[PDB]
Amino acid sequence: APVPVYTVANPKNEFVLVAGENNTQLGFFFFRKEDAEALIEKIREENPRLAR
Amino acid sequence: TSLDGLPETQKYVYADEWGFSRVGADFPPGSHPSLFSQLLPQALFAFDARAAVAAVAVPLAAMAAGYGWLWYMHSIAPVWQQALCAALIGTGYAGLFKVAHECAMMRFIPQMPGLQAALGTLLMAPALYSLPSWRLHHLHHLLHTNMLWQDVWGWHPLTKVELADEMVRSGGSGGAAMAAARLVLTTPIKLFASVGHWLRSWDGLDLRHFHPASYVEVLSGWAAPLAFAGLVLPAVVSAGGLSGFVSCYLAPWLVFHFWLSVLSLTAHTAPHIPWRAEGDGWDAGRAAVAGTVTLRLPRPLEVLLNNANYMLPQAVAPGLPMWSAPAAYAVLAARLGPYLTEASMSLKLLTNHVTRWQIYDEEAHTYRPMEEVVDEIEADLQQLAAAAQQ
Amino acid sequence: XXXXYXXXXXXXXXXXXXXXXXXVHVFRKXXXXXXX
Ligand SMILES: CC(C)CCC[C@@H](C)[C@H]1CC[C@H]2[C@@H]3CC=C4C[C@@H](OC(=O)CCC(=O)O)CC[C@]4(C)[C@H]3CC[C@]12C
Repeated sequence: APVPVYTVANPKNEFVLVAGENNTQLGFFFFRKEDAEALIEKIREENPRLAR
Repeated sequence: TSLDGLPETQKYVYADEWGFSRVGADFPPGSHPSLFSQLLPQALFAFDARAAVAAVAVPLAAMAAGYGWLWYMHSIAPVWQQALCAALIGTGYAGLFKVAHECAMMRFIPQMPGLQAALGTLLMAPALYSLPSWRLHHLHHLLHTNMLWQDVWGWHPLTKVELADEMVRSGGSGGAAMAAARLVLTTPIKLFASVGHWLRSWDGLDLRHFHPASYVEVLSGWAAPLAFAGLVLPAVVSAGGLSGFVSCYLAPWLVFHFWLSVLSLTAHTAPHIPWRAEGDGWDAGRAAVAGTVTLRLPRPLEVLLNNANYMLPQAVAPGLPMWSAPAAYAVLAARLGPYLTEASMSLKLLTNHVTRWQIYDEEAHTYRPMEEVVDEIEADLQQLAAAAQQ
Repeated sequence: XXXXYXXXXXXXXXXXXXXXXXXVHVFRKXXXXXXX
């Protein structure tokens, strides 16, 4: 418990997944908020709805 | 009228020179608009619920569509998408405001007067307007149409004489009022001068202009705008911040005021329509029939505005409902044909309104550009200074 | 399981094929989905 991780989600408490080939979807957990920040600012450049 | 007896050739060259389609001949004096209410079939006055619900529901649907889109893409959209949703919302609200103007003159649903009063109040509030004061100013306008020095609730023109007086008081053309007039009636901001109208309502918030027996009714009228601007304009801001304000309220507001101002300004202003003083040849029927211009729009725009351009019919038959205004016009165009004036909304018309017809001089009884007029009257200032030699 | 890493840009490998180019570039061997 004393060590946390960071994730990016919707407002409605749902993980955002990166589906690739053959509808296989990958999640993520980052030990630093800069990583989730990079993920979201990459989401914004190809979808502004989810990133907003 | 200004262009009296003269062949059709000069009429039509003036017409296509100014952008009008059919110019007008000359109406006899000594009449009244309420006369021609006998030329109308009696079926035009009938009430039907179909057109009523259609007129209250189409602009509501346009507004809802614009808002659903705009919120679905709140602030991720570029400026042109914002402009287009604002234009759509402004036009939808101009339609609902025409409905409210109908309820103010008591000719939308006369069977249920309490309901139509409540409906008019509700639809007028979001524009920060009062229903009783609106009724009063519109009646005062109908009674004084095109009367010089008296029609203060319409596009009263800036005359040459008052301009000369202000220039003699200012000691030059650089004062504050000078530059104010300069930018208000020379730039496209003129197409929004209706906002000035908005500020002249609330007659100083002064209950000393009205008849005492009506105080409670007038006060109530002022409390519906305020309540809006006191309960709803906070929420909007608090829920969207400055941007969420300027895109959800201020831009539709500016579009609505564009519609209001352009409609009225085109309605009662043209180079061949004179502004006679009182006692000096002002005639009621002559000013309400010959001194009116009918604007034609595409039928989608018309059905979105609830036929808001057809103003002549409801000045001769003030009880004529809103959905019978197109048809009725077709009747009058047959009998009053040679006297009416008509125009189509095009770029040339607005360019002429902005750049050419700016000052009204009564000696020539016509409109002339502001700059040439001011430099001419300034050259006559120099010549009277030379005449002031001794 | 885990994901192999190689700090060349730091390439990676999963059991798709990430490449956290220092930014991000989640290659495939396109983040339009949401959990349920
Ligand atoms: C602040 C925003 C978000 C909400 C809308 C506010 C309006 C309801 C306010 C702001 C501007 C106000 C007007 C600004 C100017 C005047 C003139 C003022 O009276 C005078 O100036 C009288 C003549 C004189 O002082 O010489 C008070 C009424 C009125 C119409 C005000 C009425 C109330 C208005 C429309």
